[PDB]
Amino acid sequence: GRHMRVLFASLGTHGHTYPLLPLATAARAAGHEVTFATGEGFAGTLRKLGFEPVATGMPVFDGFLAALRIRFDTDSPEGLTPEQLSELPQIVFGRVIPQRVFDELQPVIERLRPDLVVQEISNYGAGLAALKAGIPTICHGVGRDTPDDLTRSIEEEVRGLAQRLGLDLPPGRIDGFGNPFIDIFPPSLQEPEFRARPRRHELRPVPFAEQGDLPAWLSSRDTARPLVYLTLGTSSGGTVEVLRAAIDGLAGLDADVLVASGPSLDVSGLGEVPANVRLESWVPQAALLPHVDLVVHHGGSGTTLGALGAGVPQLSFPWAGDSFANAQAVAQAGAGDHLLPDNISPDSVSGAAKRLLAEESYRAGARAVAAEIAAMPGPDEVVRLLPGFAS
Ligand SMILES: Cc1cn([C@H]2C[C@H](O)[C@@H](COP(=O)(O)OP(=O)(O)O)O2)c(=O)[nH]c1=O
Ligand SMILES: [Cl-]
Ligand SMILES: [Cl-]
Ligand SMILES: [Cl-]
Ligand SMILES: [Cl-]
Ligand SMILES: [Cl-]
Repeated sequence: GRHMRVLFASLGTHGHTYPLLPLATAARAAGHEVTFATGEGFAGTLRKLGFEPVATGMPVFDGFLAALRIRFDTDSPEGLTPEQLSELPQIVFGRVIPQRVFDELQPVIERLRPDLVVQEISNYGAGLAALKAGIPTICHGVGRDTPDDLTRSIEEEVRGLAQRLGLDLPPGRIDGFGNPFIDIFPPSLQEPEFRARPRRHELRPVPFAEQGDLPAWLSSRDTARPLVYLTLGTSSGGTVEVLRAAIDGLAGLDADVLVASGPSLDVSGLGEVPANVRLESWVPQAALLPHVDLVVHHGGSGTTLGALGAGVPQLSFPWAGDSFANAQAVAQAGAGDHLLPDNISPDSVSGAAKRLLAEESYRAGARAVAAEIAAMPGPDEVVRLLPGFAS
């Protein structure tokens, strides 16, 4: 089991791709040849890590357009109730993307002959492609198990797809296609049923280490003041309305506020902001978090786990994806708090943030999880299992 060809495959967003990079880096360091399938935009990052990049997936727009046609036989959302529209994500993620990824990986697997596939949990198409070609596979988590309505709906679409592809799946949860599962969620905060799953292996949720520079103003800021970091992710985890509300609620505090708006959020008409607020487009989050006193965010898994890993209290605005499951876990740990979508006002943000900074129990809760995260097996230890997985 030396010099294996290992194919990693994730959905093409930062949140779905970054969590797999540490295991992939450890794999290469162990002497394996890493091919990494995800969005085309990650090619540069992947090459820098010494991986061979493969481009999979499609633009967000094309995904929802296909879902719209499939479900409602129309090209336009207009005239559709928000309830009807809420029927689309399960089709986008359980049917349309997996079909595309399954098809794209056919040629790749054929020519590469990988010894092992590492499939990111939400990238169902890659698991089907590996099943089809009979390649040993393991499933790599990105966050907490989420036994919620949306995931069950997505999984129903996946089973439907597998059946159409002539691939037999058991009834019931997809469960990583029954493969060994690499779980990066702090065990105490993981769903109890998932935590007891056979063939589950812990892996420390290492944040993505990028050699980028931190903003210069940080080096001369008055560190007697708290530093607050506000972000809404990279995948439409929030609206400009939410952002402005958060900025105005946080700007009041006696604190410095670093805002990272992300690539897919245009705030071009955001308005002027107080002097203690510094707007960045993108930052090396991993490198930043250890210097921060409060993380305010939409509740994405990467940022949730980064704040927990750094022992920093967090305030989230859970809205989409697994954000409610994260809020729940953070609440459980006493490591932060959240505001529901109806209760996001400068006043509500201000009060919550003041509380999270003043009450020492939140930092305590967060630091407890940081300790649990540090004791989890590191990529170099976990990577030693790959040969076994490929047998
Ligand atoms: C917006 C932003 C994100 N990121 C990174 C941090 C996370 O690993 C990832 C965001 O993932 P995550 O926090 O899971 O949110 P979502 O998936 O809902 O977008 O992007 C930055 O490094 N800098 C930034 O400015
Ligand atoms: Cl290739
Ligand atoms: Cl060979
Ligand atoms: Cl096993
Ligand atoms: Cl560095
Ligand atoms: Cl998803």
